[PDB]
Amino acid sequence: VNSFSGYLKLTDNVYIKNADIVEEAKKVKPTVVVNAANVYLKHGGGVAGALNKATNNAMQVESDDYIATNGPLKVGGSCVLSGHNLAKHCLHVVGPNVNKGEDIQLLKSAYENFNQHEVLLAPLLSAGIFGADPIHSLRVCVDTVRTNVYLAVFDKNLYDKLVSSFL
Ligand SMILES: C[C@@H](O)[C@H](CO)Nc1ncnc2[nH]ccc12
Ligand SMILES: [Cl-]
Repeated sequence: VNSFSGYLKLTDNVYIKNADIVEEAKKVKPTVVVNAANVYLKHGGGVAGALNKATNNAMQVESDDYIATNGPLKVGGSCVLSGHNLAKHCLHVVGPNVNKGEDIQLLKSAYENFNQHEVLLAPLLSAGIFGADPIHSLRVCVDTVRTNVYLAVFDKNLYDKLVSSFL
């Protein structure tokens, strides 16, 4: 039993809700919140910009030190950093950005990072401003993640579309 509330159950381990991931994280304070990161951990817009803003830019400061030490992530890769005031940990995961020409096949690799954590709050990877089809992202999530994932979909219209089309 966990403290996530109001989610629709899609499969044994995948759940979905129309919600602002920032407000969800502030309420639940999960062990792991997933950020829709880029390889430079530059949290400018979309989920990343919103999460970072909610940390008063502390996420960006921590991320800049991470990059200065380790260099960029790989597309499909991840790193674990602090969750600041939002969660215990933030799993920064880089899905392919279609608006950059990156290989959508890497979306499965991106979701594989979730399997290293028993429970996560997360967005749909490569959706939104990353330019991939969210219906496809949800399908890859369900077919790749085996741990317990609570998906927050900001757009109510898209949420209704994802549920009604879910196979
Ligand atoms: C891009 C997809 O992940 C989804 C599409 O609606 N975007 C979001 N989902 C949840 N919380 C969010 N906070 C800011 C953006 C956002
Ligand atoms: Cl977005």
